Amino acid sequence: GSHQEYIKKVADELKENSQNINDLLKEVEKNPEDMEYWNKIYRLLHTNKEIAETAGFSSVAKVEHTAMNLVDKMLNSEIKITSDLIDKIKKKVDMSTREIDKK
Repeated sequence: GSHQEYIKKVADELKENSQNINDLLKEVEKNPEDMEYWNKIYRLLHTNKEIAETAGFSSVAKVEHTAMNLVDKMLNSEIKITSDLIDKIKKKVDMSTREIDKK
């Protein structure tokens, strides 16, 4: 029905932005200090958090928020950018896409 179609449309938008994040992660891993990529990743996470909150994807929104907080610390030079930190970000992005699929 229309309610299922609405949720599918929202999920498609969230997935598209998550794929955009993953495309940027493939680049930034070859130059981790390149803040152009992290800024774009942050704004995509921020966009997805908003979409998810509006549509009732509460678990998605919480994971995006956790990932955003890490990227914000990186952008403000509050934490060192390491391979372990990038792995944590990838883990959260993967959990976000699993949560999208659950809806």
